[PDB]
Amino acid sequence: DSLRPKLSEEQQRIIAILLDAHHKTYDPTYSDFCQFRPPVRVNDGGGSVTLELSQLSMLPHLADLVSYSIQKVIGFAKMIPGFRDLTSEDQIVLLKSSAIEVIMLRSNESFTMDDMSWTCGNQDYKYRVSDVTKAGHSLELIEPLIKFQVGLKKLNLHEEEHVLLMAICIVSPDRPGVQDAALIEAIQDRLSNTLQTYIRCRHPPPGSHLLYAKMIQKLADLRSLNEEHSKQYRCLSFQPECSMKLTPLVLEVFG
Ligand SMILES: C=C1/C(=C\C=C2/CCC[C@]3(C)[C@@H]([C@H](C)CCCC(C)(C)O)CC[C@@H]23)C[C@@H](O)[C@H](OCCCC#N)[C@@H]1O
Repeated sequence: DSLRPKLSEEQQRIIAILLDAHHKTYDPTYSDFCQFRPPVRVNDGGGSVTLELSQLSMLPHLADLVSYSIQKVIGFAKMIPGFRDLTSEDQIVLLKSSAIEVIMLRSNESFTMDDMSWTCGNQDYKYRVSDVTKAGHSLELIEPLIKFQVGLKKLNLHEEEHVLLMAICIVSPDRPGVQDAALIEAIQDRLSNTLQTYIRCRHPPPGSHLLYAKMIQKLADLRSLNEEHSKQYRCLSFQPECSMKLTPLVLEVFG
């Protein structure tokens, strides 16, 4: 039965805009990483919550990484068809609430199953579980995060599906504090319809009209990661002098 409408003119334009937005906002050569505060990796095979919190050795580097990435996500979001129709208030509510989620999704591009790390072109910029603990996070966030990255990789998304997924994440009508939920939902539906249509015309075999449900379940998983991150960030923020180690944008988004 399984009908396969072709992508409309407009849906094809939405995909090209999203791909363009992504390519303008994600440098796959990682060439800006030398501009961040440098990574420092203290000795911590233990690897000791007391010590991690005392030093927070990887925090200035990873806060700079995330802060830069939030800036990129803002730029990506402004190019999503319809985002600019939203009030400024709703734009910002959507950005602040999705930031960490979009970062976790876009990080999949540097994540490698070779060794279960985020590898950004060189061993100074390879991030492992241990480097995240050295920024003051705990295994209750990191291990589910890695499971998420693996499950995502194993979907083998086309770049089209990947950018649609990021856009769908940002334009979510159920975020706390949004005012025009209906408009946001309309924007999201246009994107969701484009993704469903895409998978059905363009993603082979296909028996896997399972993929759209799989993608949606990733969005649910990201919600869980987002709350756990928020809880841990709050604990991190109790560490004296933590704020120095962050950035103004990070502080505003998560504080
Ligand atoms: C951030 C990205 C990358 C990796 C992402 C990682 C690996 C390290 C640990 C990180 C940061 C997790 C912790 C829990 C966040 C903690 C945040 C605070 C401390 C504020 O609580 C969440 C995502 C994780 C590299 C890369 O894929 C992109 O990098 C720059 C853009 C790439 C290009 N071009 C992407 O945006």
